[PDB]
Amino acid sequence: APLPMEGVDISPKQDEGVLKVIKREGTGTEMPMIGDRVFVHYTGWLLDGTKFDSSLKFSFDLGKGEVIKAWDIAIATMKVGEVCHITCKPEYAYGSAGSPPKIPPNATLVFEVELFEFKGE
Amino acid sequence: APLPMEGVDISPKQDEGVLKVIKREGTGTEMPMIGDRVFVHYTGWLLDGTKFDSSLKFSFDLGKGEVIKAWDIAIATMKVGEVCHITCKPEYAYGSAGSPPKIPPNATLVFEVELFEFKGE
Repeated sequence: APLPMEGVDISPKQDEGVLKVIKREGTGTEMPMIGDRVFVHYTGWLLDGTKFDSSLKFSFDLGKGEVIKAWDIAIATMKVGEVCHITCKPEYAYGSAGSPPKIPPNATLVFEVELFEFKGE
Repeated sequence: APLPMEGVDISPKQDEGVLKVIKREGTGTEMPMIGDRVFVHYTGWLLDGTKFDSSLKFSFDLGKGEVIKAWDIAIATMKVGEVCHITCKPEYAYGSAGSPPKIPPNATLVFEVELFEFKGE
């Protein structure tokens, strides 16, 4: 959703570990910095379409290693109000331990994240 | 606005806060991941040529906010053996406060970084 959009690889290593497709552009200008408390709503899918979780705010500290790796990397690239879809390889998410019983080991996952707000360190 | 020689904006906000120039291509086949422990050698200079600090190994876990933001951002993109030059905006560095007496308020900093290795974790 929607086809003209191609997953841009945002993994800092550029190993295609995190492909982002902006679903809805933010109309704002502000963006999160490492250390900020961010507020988002999300939904998580297994590649086969199984919805494993959903804030439907969820909040956390950006760039502290507090959330999934794919998350620390993606949210640092969203405008407030932006909705995006990120495709996460196992190692940027749950790895080989998975999350019983909802997420198997070595699961490539897909997240729809909407950035609502953030507040400075 | 940086001249081509200051390097490429690798700041996830694409706001030019972290301009990286690759001075020696890494030969390794692995790159660090968030949470891994990295060992580096660095030297930092204020824009005016002033050397304020130099590790001539420095060690920390990547992506946890244990070092200046520009370092979690830059190092996440390096190969082992790679030597780079980061150019960072106060806000990806020491901001308004600075670090008296050597680093003034709102100082744009330049670092030479060499990644020697990193541990799995």
